[PDB]
Amino acid sequence: GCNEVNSVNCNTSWKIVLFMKWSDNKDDILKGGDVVRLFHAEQEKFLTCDE
Amino acid sequence: AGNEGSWFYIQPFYKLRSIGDSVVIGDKVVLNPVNAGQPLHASSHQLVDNP
Repeated sequence: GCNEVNSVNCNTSWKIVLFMKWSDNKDDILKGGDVVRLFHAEQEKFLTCDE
Repeated sequence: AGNEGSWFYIQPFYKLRSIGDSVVIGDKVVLNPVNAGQPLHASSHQLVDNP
């Protein structure tokens, strides 16, 4: 299933909720909605998984 | 005496935590002589008056 939405006559509900703020968005922070690379690891290493 | 050798080694290392910041409590690389002066003993070397 892979429809979409535009133009033609049809009523529809929408919208979202709690995602990002004026507070968090700038900057670095922990960009929770858009976190990047997995690693704890400081053993000269930044481990992250692979198959 | 507060003389030449004390003076400390410029004082961080490990990995966590680069020079140019505040360390409060942790564990650290301590003094060098200006005369070089680090690294340092851990030793297994003592005499009879004490264990």
